Amino acid sequence: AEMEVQIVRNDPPLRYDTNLPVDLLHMVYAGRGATGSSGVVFGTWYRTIQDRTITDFPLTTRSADFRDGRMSKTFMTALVLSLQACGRLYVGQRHYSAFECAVLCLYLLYRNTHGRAPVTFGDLLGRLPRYLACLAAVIGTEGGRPQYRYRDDKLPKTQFAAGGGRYEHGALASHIVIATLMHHGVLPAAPGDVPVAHHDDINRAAAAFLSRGHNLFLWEDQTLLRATANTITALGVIQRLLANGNVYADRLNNRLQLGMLIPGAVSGSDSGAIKSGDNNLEALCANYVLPLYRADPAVELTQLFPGLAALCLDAQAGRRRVVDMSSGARQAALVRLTALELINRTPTPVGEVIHAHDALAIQYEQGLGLLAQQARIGLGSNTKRFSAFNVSSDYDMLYFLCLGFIPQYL
Repeated sequence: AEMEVQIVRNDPPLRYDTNLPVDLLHMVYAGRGATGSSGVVFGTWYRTIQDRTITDFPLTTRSADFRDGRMSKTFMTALVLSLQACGRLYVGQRHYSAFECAVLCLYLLYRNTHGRAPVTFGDLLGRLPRYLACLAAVIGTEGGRPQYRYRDDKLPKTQFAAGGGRYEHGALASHIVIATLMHHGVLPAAPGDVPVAHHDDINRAAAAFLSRGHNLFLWEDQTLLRATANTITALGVIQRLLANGNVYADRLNNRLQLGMLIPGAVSGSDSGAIKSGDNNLEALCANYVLPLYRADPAVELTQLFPGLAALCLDAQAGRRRVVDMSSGARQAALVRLTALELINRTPTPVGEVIHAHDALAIQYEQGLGLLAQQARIGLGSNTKRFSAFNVSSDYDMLYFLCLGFIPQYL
């Protein structure tokens, strides 16, 4: 059972074994331009992370090949796995993913505000764009400062998860997404703070669309609620980044050239207008997100879109010696988890790994909030920004989001 997905309408589907970016890396490094007077590069951002990884965790040199100042395949593999791990929930017994919860919440919000009726979870995934547009309209772009952040003063400092299923009272309540879901009857009122659930529409929808016979009371599993609000926030950002994208622009303006990367393995269709709506997103949901979800219903947003994680991390600043504002220092969390991934490939206390993973999840969340707050995060208004990630076209953006990088033979 091989996986097959389609990232962009004009391109051929992509068939592979288990993890798309990892498999693609195997292909680009087994190819021509990956040796001799030619090498595989991924952009300045990735160069900075690799340099920083070598400097701060020298032992990684014993697990990867950094000769000729080239970009290491083992390094990029560990890095993509870390990006994919950003939004993963390892600790905690649960029967639903943050992604499934996010889909059910968006569905309910749409039903409660806006509104052929969806019958399966699959139906819901297909209609994600309209739910996302609804969320966007409901939130608004006025009032000034939609707050996509929690009350950090009320949340743990070095752990992501809520110890016993609950964070300090009011820790989550103020995030715009959560306040919106409560305002519109999707999420019940928060538990009180003073010494089965027929009124929980989310649990009900979960029962109906997934029928797993397990209760889903988000206020009782607040780690999952926090992850759910983050996933919703991330989907809104993806929708924004892909809005009105022209994936048919001049092919020669794409940093990504599948033809050069995998030599050989490679109109009149009223696809739509150039100033597309959420058409590309619509297609992604149907031909990328859905097939991946069915193959693995526990999958989370960052696993689907490691590129989104990278953009989010790049947006945050990190957590008489030195005031380091360098990209490398800002990504210290990413670097550490990546280095740990690398070094273990050669038995790091699971607790140390959990600590490193939690610190990254925390910075991802912080960066995601900053990105969600920005008025203009589109490719146009951030050309140099995306350039550091080897993205220059809307075509590139789509692949970047799913892969976590854009390879090019240099």
